[PDB]
Amino acid sequence: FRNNYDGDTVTFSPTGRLFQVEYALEAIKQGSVTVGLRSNTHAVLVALKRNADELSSYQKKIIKCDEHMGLSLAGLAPDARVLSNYLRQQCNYSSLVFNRKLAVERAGHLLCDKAQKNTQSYGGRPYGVGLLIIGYDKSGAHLLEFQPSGNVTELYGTAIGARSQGAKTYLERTLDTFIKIDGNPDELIKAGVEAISQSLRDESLTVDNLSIAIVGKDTPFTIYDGEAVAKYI
Amino acid sequence: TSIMAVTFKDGVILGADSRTTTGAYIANRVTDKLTRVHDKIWCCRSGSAADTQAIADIVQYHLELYTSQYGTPSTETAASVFKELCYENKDNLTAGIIVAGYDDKNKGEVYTIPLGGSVHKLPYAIAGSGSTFIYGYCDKNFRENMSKEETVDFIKHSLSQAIKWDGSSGGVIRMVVLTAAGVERLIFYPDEYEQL
Amino acid sequence: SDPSSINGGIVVAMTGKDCVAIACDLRLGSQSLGVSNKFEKIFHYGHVFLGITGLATDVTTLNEMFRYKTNLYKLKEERAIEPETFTQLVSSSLYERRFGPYFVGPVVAGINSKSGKPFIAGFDLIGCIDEAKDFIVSGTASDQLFGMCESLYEPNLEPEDLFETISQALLNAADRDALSGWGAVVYIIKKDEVVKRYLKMRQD
Amino acid sequence: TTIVGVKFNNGVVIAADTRSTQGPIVADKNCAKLHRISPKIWCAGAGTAADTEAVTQLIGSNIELHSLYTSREPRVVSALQMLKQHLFKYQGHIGAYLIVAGVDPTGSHLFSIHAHGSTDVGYYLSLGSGSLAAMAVLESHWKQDLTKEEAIKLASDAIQAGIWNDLGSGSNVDVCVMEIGKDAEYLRNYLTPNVREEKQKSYKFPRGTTAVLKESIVNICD
Amino acid sequence: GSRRYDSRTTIFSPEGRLYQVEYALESISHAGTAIGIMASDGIVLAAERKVTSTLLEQDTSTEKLYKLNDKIAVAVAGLTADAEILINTARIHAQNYLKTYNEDIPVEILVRRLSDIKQGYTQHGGLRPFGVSFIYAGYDDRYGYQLYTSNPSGNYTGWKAISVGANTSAAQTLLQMDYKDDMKVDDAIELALKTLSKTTDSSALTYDRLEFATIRKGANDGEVYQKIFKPQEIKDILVKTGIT
Amino acid sequence: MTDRYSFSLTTFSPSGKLGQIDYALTAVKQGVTSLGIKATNGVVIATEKKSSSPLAMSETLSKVSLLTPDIGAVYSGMGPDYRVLVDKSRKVAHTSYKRIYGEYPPTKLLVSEVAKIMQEATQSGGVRPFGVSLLIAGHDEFNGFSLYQVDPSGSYFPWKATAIGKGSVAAKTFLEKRWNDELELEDAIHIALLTLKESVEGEFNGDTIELAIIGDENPDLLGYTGIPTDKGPRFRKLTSQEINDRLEAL
Amino acid sequence: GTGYDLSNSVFSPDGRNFQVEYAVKAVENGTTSIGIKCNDGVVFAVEKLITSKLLVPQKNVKIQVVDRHIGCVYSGLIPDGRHLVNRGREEAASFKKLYKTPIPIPAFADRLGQYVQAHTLYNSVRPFGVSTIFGGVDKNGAHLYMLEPSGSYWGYKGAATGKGRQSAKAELEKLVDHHPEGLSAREAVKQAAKIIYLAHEDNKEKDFELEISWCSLSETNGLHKFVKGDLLQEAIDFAQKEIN
Amino acid sequence: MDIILGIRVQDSVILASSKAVTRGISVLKDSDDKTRQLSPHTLMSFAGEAGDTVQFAEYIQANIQLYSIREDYELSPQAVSSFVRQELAKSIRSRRPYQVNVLIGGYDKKKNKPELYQIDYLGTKVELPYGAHGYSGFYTFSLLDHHYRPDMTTEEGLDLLKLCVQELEKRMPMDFKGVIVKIVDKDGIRQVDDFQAQ
Amino acid sequence: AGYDRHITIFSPEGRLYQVEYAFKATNQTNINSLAVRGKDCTVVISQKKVPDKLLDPTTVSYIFCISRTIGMVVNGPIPDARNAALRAKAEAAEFRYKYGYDMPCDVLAKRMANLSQIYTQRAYMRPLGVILTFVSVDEELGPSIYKTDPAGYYVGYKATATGPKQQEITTNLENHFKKSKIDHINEESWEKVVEFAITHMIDALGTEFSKNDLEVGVATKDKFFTLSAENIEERLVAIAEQD
Repeated sequence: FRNNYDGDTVTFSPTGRLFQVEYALEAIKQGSVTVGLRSNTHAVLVALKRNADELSSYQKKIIKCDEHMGLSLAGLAPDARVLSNYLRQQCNYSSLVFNRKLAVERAGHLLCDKAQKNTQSYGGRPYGVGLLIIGYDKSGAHLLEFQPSGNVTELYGTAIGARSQGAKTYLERTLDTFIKIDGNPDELIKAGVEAISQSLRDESLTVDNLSIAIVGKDTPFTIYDGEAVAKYI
Repeated sequence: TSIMAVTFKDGVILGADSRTTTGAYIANRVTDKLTRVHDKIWCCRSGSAADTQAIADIVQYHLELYTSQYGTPSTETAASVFKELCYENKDNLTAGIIVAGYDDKNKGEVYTIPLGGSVHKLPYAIAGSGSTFIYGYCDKNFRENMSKEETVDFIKHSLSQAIKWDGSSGGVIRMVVLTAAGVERLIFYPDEYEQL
Repeated sequence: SDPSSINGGIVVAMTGKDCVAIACDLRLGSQSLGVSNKFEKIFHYGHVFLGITGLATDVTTLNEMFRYKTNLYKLKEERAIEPETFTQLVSSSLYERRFGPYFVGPVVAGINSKSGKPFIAGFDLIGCIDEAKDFIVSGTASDQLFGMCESLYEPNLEPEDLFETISQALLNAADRDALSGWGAVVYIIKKDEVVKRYLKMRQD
Repeated sequence: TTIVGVKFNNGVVIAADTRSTQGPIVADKNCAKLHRISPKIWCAGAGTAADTEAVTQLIGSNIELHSLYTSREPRVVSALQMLKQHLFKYQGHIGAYLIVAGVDPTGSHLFSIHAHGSTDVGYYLSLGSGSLAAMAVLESHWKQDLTKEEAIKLASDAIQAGIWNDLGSGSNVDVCVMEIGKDAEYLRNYLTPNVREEKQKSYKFPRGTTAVLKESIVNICD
Repeated sequence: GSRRYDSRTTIFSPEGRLYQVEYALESISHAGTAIGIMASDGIVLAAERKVTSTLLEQDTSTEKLYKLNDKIAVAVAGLTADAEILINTARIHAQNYLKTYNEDIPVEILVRRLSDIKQGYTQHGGLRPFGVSFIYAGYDDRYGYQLYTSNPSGNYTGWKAISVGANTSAAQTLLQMDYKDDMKVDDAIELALKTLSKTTDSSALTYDRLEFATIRKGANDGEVYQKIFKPQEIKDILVKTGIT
Repeated sequence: MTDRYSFSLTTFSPSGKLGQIDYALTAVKQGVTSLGIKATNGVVIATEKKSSSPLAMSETLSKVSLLTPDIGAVYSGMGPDYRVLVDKSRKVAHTSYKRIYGEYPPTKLLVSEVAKIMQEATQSGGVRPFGVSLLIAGHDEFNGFSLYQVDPSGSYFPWKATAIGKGSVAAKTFLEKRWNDELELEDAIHIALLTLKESVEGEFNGDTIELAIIGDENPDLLGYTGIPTDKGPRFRKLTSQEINDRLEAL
Repeated sequence: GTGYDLSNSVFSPDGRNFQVEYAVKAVENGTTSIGIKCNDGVVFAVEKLITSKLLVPQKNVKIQVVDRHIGCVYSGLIPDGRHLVNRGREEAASFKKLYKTPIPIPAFADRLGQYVQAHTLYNSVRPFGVSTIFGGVDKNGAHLYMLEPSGSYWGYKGAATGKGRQSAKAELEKLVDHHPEGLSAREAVKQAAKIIYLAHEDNKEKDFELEISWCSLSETNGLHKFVKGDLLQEAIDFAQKEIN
Repeated sequence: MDIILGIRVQDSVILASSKAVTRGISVLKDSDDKTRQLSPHTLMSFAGEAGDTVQFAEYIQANIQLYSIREDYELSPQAVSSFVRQELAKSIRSRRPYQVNVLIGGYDKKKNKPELYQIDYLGTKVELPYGAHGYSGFYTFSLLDHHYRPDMTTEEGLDLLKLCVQELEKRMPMDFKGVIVKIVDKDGIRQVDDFQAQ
Repeated sequence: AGYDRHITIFSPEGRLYQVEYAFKATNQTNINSLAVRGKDCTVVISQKKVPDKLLDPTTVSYIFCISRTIGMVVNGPIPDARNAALRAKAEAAEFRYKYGYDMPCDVLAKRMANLSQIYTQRAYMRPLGVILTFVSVDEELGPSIYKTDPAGYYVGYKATATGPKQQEITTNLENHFKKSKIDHINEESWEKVVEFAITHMIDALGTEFSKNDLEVGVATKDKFFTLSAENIEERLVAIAEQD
């Protein structure tokens, strides 16, 4: 079975699966955990940076795409770079040509369409990375989950990566609670850190290990690392 | 060259002179400037003969393929193809085309595509060097919903004048009647229209 | 300015009785300055002869080109090209550069090895074939040559006679042209042999 | 150049003079301006010589190949469509003006084509610097329903108007008749009204007249 | 994708060999034998026509000896069609060289170019190599008489006498046995015919099954002459040497 | 999309064979028999019109094609491959020869052109060799009459007479017996008809046979008159009638 | 042998293209969606599985519009569906640009048709993992279509695909019989909401979200518009009622 | 223009080339060597457009040298000039032609005879006893047409040049700052460092 | 090795399996069709089968109008059939444009056949699993029927049939012609020719037809058109009053 239908993306299995795409998804899981949640005024990204050695850094997992948009990555870093960069251009284009900030919903459509291309043509490989996009546009706070399959979804909150299932259940519970953390950033963040810890196990989120990013009504997407997050550990 | 297309109660009529010149010499005195792009969509050509013939030929091609796939095209669509060619290649074309077609729903329709490549839908349209001389007359004598016989007269008189003053025009006056009845070819010789 | 008048030169060809003659001058100058007195303008590929007047660089380029084409032709065809055929090759080769021509005026002369018939032809710079039975002229002194030929020519001349006629046609025309002369060479061609003589002419 | 085309009750005929010129000098006193596009489709061309020649052969080539592909006789309208689209493409830079005629499975046809790619249809046509002299004649004698012999006369006369009245035309008259049922008949030098009178003297030179400096045999054999 | 049907014709075997070349050579080994012997006054090219019939037109035929230039000719062993492709491009290179330098192309220069083309299909492109081996017989004013040989690999070398095609090992030994530096064209002509005669996979060595050519500098002249023997000429020389 | 078959589909096997060329030949072996005989003043090529249904019109299917007015071809193998080959051949005759020299190509060269086309379908990326063998008969001023056979490998050879297809072996033998360098065109036409009869199971007449010749010029098939040098095509396909007449003298 | 199912353009011994068939599997495994043609327009509706409470309601839209009069809905690999619409969108713009008039539904159908069929011709591309239901109102009526991964498509009175295509089709067939005079835009909108609810049983495990859109010459002026608020609730209830 | 002279005597070829390099109103250099050695026995002098001049020369130099190493052989002067002509002949019909005129003088070791080639930027080649490019030719052709004999020794050749160079200094409007002379014979190429007063 | 069954290369026996399998696909729709020549027209009958009740019957067809004069009926899957139709239309339009006259039926066939022959030799393009029957009343050849297959083969018929039960229809027709001794239906009106066609279609298939079981196309001088449910019904009633 599978072994004969997983040689490349252009092949369908007898049941209708695209194993290469599936194996790509498998790289997301092996990736460190990250979480995103939004109220009606803000949206927050809390990502757990992973380290190789105790002599190595905790590889950055949050990329800014424009003053009003950003995302967190879980999987192959290079692929996130490629994709984030593409998004940065789409945002830029929208501004320069139409003097309009790119709708988060539309950024999602662009990401889906770009990924889909690497799953129908010979030679290419799917993207091996998951993305969580947050942003404040002409219709408020937004949170998007991007899967290499090409499937992009808008949620109130969510998480991806290893043990990501913990945070996701926690948020599926805390829903009614954080969704109302309007006007208060520090609360939405804390609410996020309390979701990300729901997927810990190995250690505890240190200072040079925690990474948070936020955007909203009067907050240009910004990223906090280290001392900046100390007050959240 | 003097050409015109007039919409009336039962459809539409296209008329033209039959003179093509290269300088003061009349290369052809029995020219047929009334070209068929489709069964019930014809056009009047003015300007570069080479250009208008080539343009027409390409349009006829497009409408023939259009028909193969989507049935009979509207007169508006025929106009859009001419327009697309004239506009897009404005720098290398010298064509003034009048497009006239007969629809069963829209009855008669006339579109004029001047030099720029812009499109104009009108009750009737006149074009060609001779047209300048009959702007006054045509404006004063045109009425909507005229009868076939009336319209054939309007065109016949107008063109006879255009031919009278413009040296680039002359020969015979050809016409094409487009109605639900089908297609009718008309011709009028000098001896008749000169003394109108 | 006019490429066909930078270097100067003339070529003429005539048909006789079972023979053909082709002659040219030896001048090669640059405007008024004469430079070479040995620049010949007649070449041959097998038994087919070609004379090229016009821009020197093109005269040379075309010869090299035709040597090239005739060589391959023989390797494939396994026989040397005939006047008629070569003429067609010249024509198409020239028109191939229709919008950036060679500034030459070619003349073909030879006898069909199969039918023994004499053959001469001329073309303009873009290749239009001018096939004449009597004579073909070309060069900066072409008007003079037309004058000489039209008068001094008569059918079926014999090799020794055609020679006298062609040489007098070339010689006297070249002398009414500031850009031609400075030497001259005539080719008398027959089925079995070909003689090449250098004429003695004014050196001014 | 002077070329004409005349339709007659059962076909069409085309004629042309035989003078070729470079500036005011006559280069060829008898060249053939009548070209065969296909066995029964002939073409008469004026304008840039090399152009009418090349364009004529090219389309002739394609017509032949098209004939073999479709297993049908070539149609004049096809030679007409190919010729014009080719000429148009070149914005008039290929100075070829032609009168194309012939008979095919659909009847007898007469057309004219200009270097820019525009085409005309008619019962009688003329092109060339002799165009007007000829057209004057045609506009004076043409009538509907001409017999093959009447057409040949009318055409032959039109080309003459050119020879005599136009400096760009002269020498002989060539004709080609295409009749709906038979083979096309080419009539090279159907008229030769300009034979040069015998020269007042002979200019044959006494051998030895020309001074030679060197001599030698040339190697033709490889 | 298509990667599934790709034979990867340009890869190395674990032993550092090129499969396709090796197999192409294997193909060449069943081709009619061709021999080239270089003497002091000329070169001789003899070849055995693989398969023939009574009805085969030998007059108009040629399948082993091709003229490249006027001073260079080749003997073929392998796919005739493949050979013709290379022959023609070879002929062009000669002409370019001429048109460029107004001098005939030196024999090795032409041989290297052709061999380089072959080497190409060996290292890139994913196409099969040419199933051809050539014996080049030429003359130039720098090395005079020369004999070369090239094969599918794109490798080429020079010889005094050499063979290609079928039974080369046998033919080479026989040649290495009776060749003498001071030889003469007529001698080589005979050596050549004998060699073929002893390696043929046929009953007898008749004229109808041969192609013969010599490149001499005909004393009464001073230039080089290529002669491609006609059926009749072969039949004679065949009897004379004593093979009737 | 995009042809990602940029590699050869025909390669050398360890044995030295080029499989696809071999198989293409096998395909030819199955094809209906066809032959060609060269006389002293003409050549004749003929084959069987194996109608694939009594409802089909055998005429709308010529196995014998004119390439130039003095060259004709016939085949054995996959008809479709032949059809496109004839097209390419007819065209190359112009593009590479008539348009350059103003005259149609001599038989050997045109054959050489066809052979080239076929050779390439043996090495170019992503293609299979042609499944046909051709017999091309023609005449040119400096080479007279000639007959050639072109194989899928791209190889071609000149013949006095030969046959390809189904019963080629048998037919080739029958030819060796009846051929001689003094045969007149009619003698060959006769011999041709005989050899072909052995390879035909059913009806043997002018409607089940296709035969053409390369002989004298037919000024009657020229289409026009007025040019002495133009005498007419040497290639002529025999009519169903002209065949039967010779069948009664069989 | 076997393996006829590993390359996309390959024909199996029985004349099939297994890769296309495998694509269908991916389609059948997807959400259910339908289309109902009425007397002057068409209605589209699709099931939207609520994977979790985190899915912002009403946000993740699925139905798409092409130009201004075409509505498209599909079952299977969503990304592939978007891809096909992007094409259709260009396909439509191109048509309008040249002919001025907005593209006729049938004409549009073949555009998608030809494009999809195209992805079954080469092994360098994968077939589409979606079945699409689309339609609209044009110069002469309303048209409903369904396109298969094979590129095959036909005009329908009612159409459905996805997990519960059978429940749906069953229902649809009833409607066709019990309304030989023609359903109405208002009617179809509710009827659709019901059929989605019924067909949701073959997935009754997860909760879903309804989504409808329509194009009616009278109700929307021939333009494609989504069913929202009141009219949506009214239809949601009409179903919620008959589900019991 | 600049002065470019070439003269073929009995067993050698002599090339005289002006030393001045002027741009505008200033004479920038007075020791310019308007020559390049293509091979041990082939020398090429050149004159023309400011940049094209050297660029072309060096380009041709590189090719000949590459040929020499590839074939381990020296191309005959005839062959080299044929190569150079073809280059110029290609150039003339290119986007921006090389505006350079050259004189190629070499000693053919196979024929044991010196050769002089004149080729202008159009690709016009011709072999001569003596040649020149530019306005110089207007004074030197008749000068040599008078004082020239084929059997002249290299020494007689240098005196013949001096005679030319003197005529040029007398009548030419420009100050070309003298010339540099070089001899090409069976023993290679050498430069006469004493012509500033020989 | 065994890949000689997946791509278009020769099998040791010299066969091209992919082309053979392509032929297999042409029967997938289980429809039969036949064409016959009138005195001055050409008729094509084809079974029309509409299984689903949800289908708009008016959109189900395997008969196409290629040009004002050419009609083509396909035997095989619809997506391939539509692909072939669009190409044929395109090809016919361009021909007229470039050559100045309507592309003849036989030529369009040869052209389409050639295109198919290419999918036979070049690997990356798969053959189309369809058989194309072209019809018209050529301005030079009169009534014409030309058919092409995945092999790239093509020929003209006096009449022909295609589909699963193709053989019974063929022998039926063969016999009728052995009898009539002529190569066509000696009828003046196409109405009677269409009837003849539908008639022999029944005799061979041993089945009765309703106005919605058939699909008819007629080619006449300067026009090829298809019949309506009613036009057919009228034809059915006519043959009803004879049996």
